[PDB]
Amino acid sequence: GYDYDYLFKIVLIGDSGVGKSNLLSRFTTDEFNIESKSTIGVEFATRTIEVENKKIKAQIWDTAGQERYRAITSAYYRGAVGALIVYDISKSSSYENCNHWLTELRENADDNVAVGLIGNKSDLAHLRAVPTDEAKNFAMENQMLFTETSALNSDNVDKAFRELIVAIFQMVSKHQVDLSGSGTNNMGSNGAPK
Amino acid sequence: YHVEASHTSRIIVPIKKIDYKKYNFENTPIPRIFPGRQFIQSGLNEEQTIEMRQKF
Repeated sequence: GYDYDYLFKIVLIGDSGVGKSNLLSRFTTDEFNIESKSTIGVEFATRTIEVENKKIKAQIWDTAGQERYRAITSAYYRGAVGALIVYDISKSSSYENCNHWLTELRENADDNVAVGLIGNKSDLAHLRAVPTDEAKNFAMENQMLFTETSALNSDNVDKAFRELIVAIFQMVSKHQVDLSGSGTNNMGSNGAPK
Repeated sequence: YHVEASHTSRIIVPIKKIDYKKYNFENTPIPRIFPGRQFIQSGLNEEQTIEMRQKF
């Protein structure tokens, strides 16, 4: 059937050409349909993990930036609870508006979100557009999870994304107790009197 | 020499040249006092890097 317990939606946001989709498609198992990016805009792949004996579906929505979808993508951040700003260390002008994406995503996403920040394409280690310690600091006074996100031969994502679903899980994993259902008696022949 | 309170005195120091086939002046440029650091892109043209190396 379906049988999962919670379902989160997590946007991937950034400038165009920073390498979000190739980061996605290694990492999620698949989405069963290649489909296309730019017909409705934003595409989406699923990922199922389990936390704390609860089973979680997480739906990653990565967003394109072709300047046509102006009102459309801002409608797509409505209700968005998990977030990931991706930037590349090779090029440098994406970091000038990573803060622009951050203040657009603090706007109209939820009451509270948990935004990660990820540096794609660490494979070309000899081309650092921005120092990692500055982005690490900018994550530190913005309450953001920071990962190297090196491209190829990496798991940085397979521990950081699980940690993102943990932090967003106890943001909404409120409370429950038990569903045991073992209390049985009263098998008589009913000498009733009304 | 003697310089009193404002009087400049241009010292004329004679030296020789240097030989371009004796020193290489295209070696690792502007060496850092301490090794390591961020290792950010230079952000300058290779030709500019040549004249900055010579002028240092």
